[PDB]
Amino acid sequence: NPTYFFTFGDSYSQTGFSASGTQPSASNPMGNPDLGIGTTTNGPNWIGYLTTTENASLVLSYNLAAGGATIDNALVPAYPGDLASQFRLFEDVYADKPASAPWSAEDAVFGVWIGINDIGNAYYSTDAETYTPKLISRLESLVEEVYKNGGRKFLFLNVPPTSRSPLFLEQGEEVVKQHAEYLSVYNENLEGMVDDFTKKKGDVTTVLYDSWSFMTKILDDPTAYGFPDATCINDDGTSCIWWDNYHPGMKYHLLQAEDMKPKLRKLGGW
Repeated sequence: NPTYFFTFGDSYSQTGFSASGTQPSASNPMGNPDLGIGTTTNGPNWIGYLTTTENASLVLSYNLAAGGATIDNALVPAYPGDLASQFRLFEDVYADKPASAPWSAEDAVFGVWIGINDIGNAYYSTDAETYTPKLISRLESLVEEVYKNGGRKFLFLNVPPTSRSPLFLEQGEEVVKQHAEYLSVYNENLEGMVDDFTKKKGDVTTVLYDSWSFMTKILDDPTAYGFPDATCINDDGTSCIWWDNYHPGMKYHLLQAEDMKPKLRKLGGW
């Protein structure tokens, strides 16, 4: 009895899944590509680990996340495959519960990890207090589309401290600071929206996962987690926190998936 795990996000979540590629099944839960391909980690990412390593029952992953994504190109633009476009792909292919993915309220989980690129692109040019509500409102309206299709179980990850990635560290401490302060307001507004949605609907199961505090713990004490420091890069994905200057590696993603597992019990697959 599968859990249908539909995910939406950016390069922290991408796996290169195609809606026309091999589709998820019990024998092949990711569908396509093979587990550990198509990521920014050198191996599985958090979704691959939640689906195949940390799962308590059968999870089928339909991963619509796309590199570089922002929430909506009408707000902060970047790449064609924004979050809005990912929801449209869901609308086009899976929303009507095809025989390939015959989901229902009781067994579908919709996971969203977005905001890294909205913040990365807008932190110096917009006012967080007035602008981040616009971003969060658009996220909420996309979530409402899935609610209208019958979705009831939702997972939201807050934005991790990309302020402390090598890419940002190299821009100077005051840029790190400006980015981090803007990010904190976005994350607060995200939490507010998730709480408000949960209460207003009354028939949903939600999880807000605080990836920010988890990654910050590791950055603050890297050797406690088997990393030599909080700044080194290694494309093996395991010697350093960072796989490249802006993305954490497979070891980090596994530690995050393990941290998430108990928090996801209420969603049915863990």
